[PDB]
Amino acid sequence: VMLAFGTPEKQILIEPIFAQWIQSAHGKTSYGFDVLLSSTSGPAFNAGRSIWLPGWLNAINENSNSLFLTIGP
Amino acid sequence: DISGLTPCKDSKQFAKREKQQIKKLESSLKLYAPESAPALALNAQIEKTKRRFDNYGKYGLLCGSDGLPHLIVNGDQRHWGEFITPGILFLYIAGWIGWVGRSYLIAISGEKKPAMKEIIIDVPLASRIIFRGFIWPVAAYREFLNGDLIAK
Amino acid sequence: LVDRDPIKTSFEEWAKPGHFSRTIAKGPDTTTWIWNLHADAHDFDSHTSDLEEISRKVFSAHFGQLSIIFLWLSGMYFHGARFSNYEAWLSDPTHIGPSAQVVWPIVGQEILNGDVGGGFRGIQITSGFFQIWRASGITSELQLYCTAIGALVFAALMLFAGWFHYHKAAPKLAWFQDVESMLNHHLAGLLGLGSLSWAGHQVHVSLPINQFLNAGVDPKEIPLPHEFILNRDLLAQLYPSFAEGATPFFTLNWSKYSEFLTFRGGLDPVTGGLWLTDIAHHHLAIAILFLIAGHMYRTNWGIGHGIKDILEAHKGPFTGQGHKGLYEILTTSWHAQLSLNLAMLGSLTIIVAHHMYSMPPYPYLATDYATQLSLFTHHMWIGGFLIVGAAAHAAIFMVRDYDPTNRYNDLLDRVLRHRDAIISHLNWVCIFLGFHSFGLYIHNDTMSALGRPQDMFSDTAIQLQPVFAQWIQNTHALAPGVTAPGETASTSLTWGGGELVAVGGKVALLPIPLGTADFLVHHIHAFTIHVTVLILLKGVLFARSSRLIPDKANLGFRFPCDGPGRGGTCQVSAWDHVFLGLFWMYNAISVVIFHFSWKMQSDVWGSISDQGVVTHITGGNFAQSSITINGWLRDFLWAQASQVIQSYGSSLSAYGLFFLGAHFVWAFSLMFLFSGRGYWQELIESIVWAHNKLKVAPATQPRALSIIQGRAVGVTHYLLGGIATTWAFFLARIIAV
Amino acid sequence: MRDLKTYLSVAPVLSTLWFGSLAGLLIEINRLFPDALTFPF
Amino acid sequence: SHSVKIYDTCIGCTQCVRACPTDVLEMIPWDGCKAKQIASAPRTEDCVGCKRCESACPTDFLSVRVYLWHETTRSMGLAY
Ligand code: CLA
Ligand code: CLA
Ligand code: CLA
Ligand code: CLA
Repeated sequence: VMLAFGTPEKQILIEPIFAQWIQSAHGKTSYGFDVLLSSTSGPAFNAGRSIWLPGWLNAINENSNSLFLTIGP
Repeated sequence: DISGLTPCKDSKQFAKREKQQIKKLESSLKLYAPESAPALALNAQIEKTKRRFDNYGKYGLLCGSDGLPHLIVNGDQRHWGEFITPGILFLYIAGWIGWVGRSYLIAISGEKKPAMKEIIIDVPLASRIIFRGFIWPVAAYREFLNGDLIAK
Repeated sequence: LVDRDPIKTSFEEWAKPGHFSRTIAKGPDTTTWIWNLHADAHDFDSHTSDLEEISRKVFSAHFGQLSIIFLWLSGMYFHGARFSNYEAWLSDPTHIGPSAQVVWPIVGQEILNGDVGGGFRGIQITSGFFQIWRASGITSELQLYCTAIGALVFAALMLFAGWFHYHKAAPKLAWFQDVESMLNHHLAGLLGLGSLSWAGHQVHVSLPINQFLNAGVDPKEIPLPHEFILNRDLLAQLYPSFAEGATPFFTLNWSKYSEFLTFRGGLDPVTGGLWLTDIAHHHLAIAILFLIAGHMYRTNWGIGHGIKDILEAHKGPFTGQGHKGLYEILTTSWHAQLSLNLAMLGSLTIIVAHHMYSMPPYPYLATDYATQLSLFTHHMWIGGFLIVGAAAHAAIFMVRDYDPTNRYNDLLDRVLRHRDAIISHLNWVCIFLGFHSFGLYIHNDTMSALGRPQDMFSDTAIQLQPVFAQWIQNTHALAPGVTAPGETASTSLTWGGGELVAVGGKVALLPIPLGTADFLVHHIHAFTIHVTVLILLKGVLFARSSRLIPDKANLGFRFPCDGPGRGGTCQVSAWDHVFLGLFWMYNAISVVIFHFSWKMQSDVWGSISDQGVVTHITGGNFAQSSITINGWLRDFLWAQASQVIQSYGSSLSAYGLFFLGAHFVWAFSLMFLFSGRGYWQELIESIVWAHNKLKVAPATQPRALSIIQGRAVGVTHYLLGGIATTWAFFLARIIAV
Repeated sequence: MRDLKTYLSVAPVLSTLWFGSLAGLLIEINRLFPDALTFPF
Repeated sequence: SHSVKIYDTCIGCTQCVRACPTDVLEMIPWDGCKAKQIASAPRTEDCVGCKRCESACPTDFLSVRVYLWHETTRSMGLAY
């Protein structure tokens, strides 16, 4: 109805905050939450930074694939 | 900046949306004489659009890349007016309605023919019961403590 | 013959719902009582078995119907006087879109007040009232205000009459059973005098005002209608034959009236409609014919016919006693008369819908495409619904009022003794038509997909020419001068004379060619109509008994089944045959309106240039694209739905919203149609459990809907959704282009 | 009239009156304070 | 043929045996109810499975029960 009356700025658009936080916790940096694997000084980051984190972080922060796509309302 | 969002007042796309809407409204006004009533209506519409955009700018909303406001419902204090306060008000009102209905249903349960009081409402009794729901949280909580809320 | 004060006027019965029924008046033990209250409200036969009481009840409700209609007309006339741009449209009909509704600005809904021309902002209407008012000589809003006031007064009069003829003086049964007098009065007085009065109005008001308007005179400079009556010199200037008065009429010198009573035929080049002189002559002749026809049946003076005597004398070696006994059935049963009248009225509505598009009777109506499309579709749907109701009430009569011990009729008895042959033959005809109509479309689709266009049924590979309709067109095109010497032009421009009428740069009407696609679509129409007639006639003929359930008449007219036995007996009642025929009526009418829309947009409607070249709306793609189902899906539904799906943000966004809303409503009906009662009754038991836990269980026990109620809800929602979707699609497509 | 008062207490009439008053109140509330997306107080 | 069974909650109302569209059911004398009667089902080869008898029983849950079973020419109601 809001789109029909030509006023798209009245829509109810809710951010999926929890899923974005979970994505950030896996090493994604497009939301700026900076938690766990997205934190460079965390124990979790330091534990696996020499085994698998470099390649996984390279793959997750590249937007041409389907690994943890960006999400919205 | 939660989730990489930006305030509405600094968003350029928000201003572009406002300009496009106002320009679309203004192109219709050139078809009418300034003194005519449709011109007055279009003037009022333009003023209302400007006021709405200004008000959205003032309240501290957050815009995306499309210039559209987004709502934060995670419980942050900076956005409690988006979800929390209307939610509490709605819960109060819904509890009022439910409590009044339950009270009326209990009131007429002891009559000879309780069904006939459901198709033809007893107006004075309902009117007396209507005011009582204004304090529904206290009554409901005390009934829960006394164990009278749940049927045995 | 009436009774003085038969029923007291009181508010007592208002406070006791269900007073009309003994069972319903007890009280609401369950929620089924509430639904039972509304379904049986107007079934006067079930209320009482006295025919006089039923007749008295029926007579009074028609007064309420007339009052509601008069209120609707009063509103329609008032809105044109107060919230319309009629006076601006009257000065430039071709460039201004009619509008008579405006909207309050509340939640941003003022966007619906788009521009329509004449310095006005509102909703464009497609009912055609502007052309009706223009053809009547109406010029100012004062006349419309007076008409609205008069309609309000007439509505009040109808309501008072309805109260009076039921509470103060109710006619006796002998008054109702006087069919000869009723027929005489309804023929001579209701129709003949009405036609004569309208002819007089057209002679004295419409002709001079419309002549002045067509001449180009400013509507504010035209003399008032009463000035043509008090000043015969003005009419003499317009029509010299008026100087002789009524002397030519009484001396049988009727040829002098040839100036305003013509037999021209065709369309008026200025306005694109029929000549008004032809309409006046038509109404005069029709009034004479109906006045003569109203003196046929016998009354207190001995001269005339007896309907029973006419009926009793028509019998043959194949029919036995013939029509003897039909007079007593039609004077004692309200349902049979209702069924007959419903069928005739539906057929008449369909005929009217077909006739108004090919012979446009109103000025500036042919070039208003949206009005034409809307009127055609509206009247087609009304006719279909009335036709289905006819069969419904025929089945009701068969179940209830059939009694051979006192109302024997040989013609009805003989039909019931060979119903198997009728049903089997109709079944075979339906199967044959379905195979040889829809199968040709599948053949075309397969041949086109396989890459073999030379093996299709089309105008280029394998022609199926409708040579019978083309012969009729040729006969009607050459009628003037051979078989109709008194006519100047043909009855319609569609017969194929070769002339074109253009009004304001648009095409009004022109010859309509027929080819291979028309053959296929006409046989599709025949197939659908035959299937609908099969479902309704099977339902009527097997209402009382069959080989499956010999005692079906004892179970009533509206019952769900006779249990899971005999392999299963779901949907055996006559009500279920109407429920199933509604779906086929919907299918047939949808196909018909789609055919009309595509054919009009492809071969008729368009714009005309200075050099005389016509550009149609869709460019004449009907002939080659409609011969396949893929063509209908692509070039009709996909292409023409772009207007309705792009209407957001403009004045047509209401149609876009209604499109999705009607989609939702249509899809919502499938829940009631595909499921059964037991599941929902079991589900409610669990919901009631938690209401008992919190002491909120109602004293009126909740029940699931009955089997019949669920069927009715499903069919109602299904029809509403489908028709509303098509309505929004049509209006959004045709207003823009 | 007692019977007239009884007819005014039947479910459909009472529901219609209640919903009409409710719709009027909501329409006026949205007319005085248009385009509310957040509770600012 | 279908299966029709009677249980001792029967009150002797006769309403089931009056409702049957084919003669399947009949009353016999008994002791155990005020009416001193019970329904019997001797002719279940002629049962069509309509359940008219179960719609007529006034007991809380039915004292007559019909279980659909192997179908024959008689139980299908075929007059071909
Ligand atoms: C205001 C005066 C008045 C009063 C007090 C009555 C009182 C009565 N009438 Mg009555 N009647 C009136 C005017 C009145 N009538 C008029 C003007 C007509 C002509 C149409 C009739 C035609 C009429 C018939 C044909 C019958 C009665 C009957 C009755 C009696 C029982 C029905 C009843 O009241 O149930 C409660 C009735 C209602 C609550 C009325 C609901 C009817 C609706 C509201 C009519 C409005 C049409 C439509 C719904 C409105 C617009 C359309 C759209 C919105 C849907 C009752 C004593 C019946 C009777 O005596 O049988 C025993 C009967 O058969 N009346
Ligand atoms: C002049 C036309 C006419 C007349 C006088 C009648 C008269 C009658 N019909 Mg009938 N009928 C007609 C045309 C007509 N019919 C047509 C054209 C059809 C085919 C569709 C039918 C199909 C039909 C059936 C299938 C049945 C009847 C029955 C009856 C009888 C009882 C009607 C009743 O209680 O209504 C009660 C009225 C209603 C329940 C109102 C229905 C409302 C409609 C369906 C939905 C409207 C939607 C609305 C816009 C939404 C707003 C809702 C609002 C609350 C917000 C009565 C004698 C019944 C009968 O005789 O049973 C033995 C019966 O079973 N008729
Ligand atoms: C799109 C779905 C669909 C289709 C195809 C049909 C088709 C049909 N319905 Mg029907 N119906 C439908 C939906 C449909 N219905 C719905 C939704 C309802 C509402 C519940 C009904 C309600 C209904 C009723 C109430 C009745 C029918 C009847 C009929 C039949 C009409 C007689 C006939 O021969 O038609 C022509 C047949 C066709 C067009 C189907 C053939 C399709 C083409 C020709 C392919 C042929 C392939 C060919 C044989 C080779 C294949 C071989 C194989 C190895 C591949 C026909 C079979 C009537 C009936 O029983 O017959 C009189 C009837 O009374 N229908
Ligand atoms: C005062 C009345 C009342 C109360 C207190 C409840 C309370 C409850 N219902 Mg409920 N219900 C009601 C009326 C009521 N219902 C009515 C009238 C219907 C039929 C439409 C339903 C249909 C319904 C379903 C289908 C379900 C519930 C469920 C529930 C429970 C979950 C909470 C909830 O909001 O569900 C949501 C409840 C609704 C959406 C109901 C609609 C609200 C109606 C419109 C309120 C009507 C109030 C009534 C008019 C009071 C008039 C007062 C006046 C006389 C003074 C909760 C115990 C759920 C549950 O737990 O299952 C057991 C569930 O699945 N209800």
